[PDB]
Amino acid sequence: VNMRDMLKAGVHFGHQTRYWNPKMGKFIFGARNKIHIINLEKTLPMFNEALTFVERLAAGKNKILFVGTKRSAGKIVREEAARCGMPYVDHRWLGGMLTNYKTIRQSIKRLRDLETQSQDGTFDKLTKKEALMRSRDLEKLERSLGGIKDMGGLPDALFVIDVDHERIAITEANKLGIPVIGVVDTNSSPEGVDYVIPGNDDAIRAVQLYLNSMAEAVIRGKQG
RNA sequence: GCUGUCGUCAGCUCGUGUCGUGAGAUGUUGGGUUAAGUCCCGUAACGAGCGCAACCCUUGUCCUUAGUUACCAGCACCUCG
Ligand SMILES: [Mg+2]
Ligand SMILES: [Mg+2]
Ligand SMILES: [Mg+2]
Ligand SMILES: [Mg+2]
Ligand SMILES: [Mg+2]
Ligand SMILES: [Mg+2]
Ligand SMILES: [Mg+2]
Repeated sequence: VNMRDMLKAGVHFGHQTRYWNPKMGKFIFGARNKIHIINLEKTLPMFNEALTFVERLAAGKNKILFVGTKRSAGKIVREEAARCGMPYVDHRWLGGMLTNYKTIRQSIKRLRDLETQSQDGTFDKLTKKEALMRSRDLEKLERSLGGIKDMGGLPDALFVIDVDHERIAITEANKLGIPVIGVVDTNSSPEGVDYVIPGNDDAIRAVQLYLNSMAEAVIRGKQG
């Protein structure tokens, strides 16, 4: 907010100068010490416009999926999905999570039934030779599928933190014609992102800044 | 219909999705591990099916039920079986 909060945490940084997508050239303020620098004066209006978009979309009882699976990122994405609701993914994105959603509905149902019978009084009362490995199966399933337990329909908008890390996901969205909100860095390509946010990745302070901005926007939009 | 053979070898496929103009590919590739496509970890693939394993018969130890035509530890007789 107000050109200073992001000025300190991590935003004005880029993946060196050897690696850089030329299509991002319009968002480069300059290069210092063989590191690309992003022009904040251009990304503030885009960030505010995206916040307005998300706030207005959250008024209308509709879902925005959060995608942030990466080092030290999927965690805070999880706790930001905590409160304000909304779906999320924090571990590996399974190919076909959108274009092949009918098949993954079955795994959703299997997880829901297994978790129902797991905490129904601990129905896993049989011998531990099978109980521990069934619990391991539950753990592995909830690890990569826990976020979209709810949200039975297709999400309306997708929010991704890193863009080239999540390219598969973006492609699926671009096939179903749903908007994409992304934090595009220097190396990534802004192609396939409807609301490009030229920010920074890998910076915990920066990424939590985006997550809290999004959380407050969606909370205000849903409040009415 | 029934049978041999590869071969009791660990393999052979399908649905949806994705890649290629197409035949096709992916799943089923990779690091380990196993008798085993057995299992774990990663992974544009997510699942399922037939195989593998388990369920079956027998043998190896123990308990309850029962002691005839089977048995004889203890008692009595014994022509000494
Ligand atoms: Mg095959
Ligand atoms: Mg097939
Ligand atoms: Mg197929
Ligand atoms: Mg095609
Ligand atoms: Mg093949
Ligand atoms: Mg292998
Ligand atoms: Mg098997």
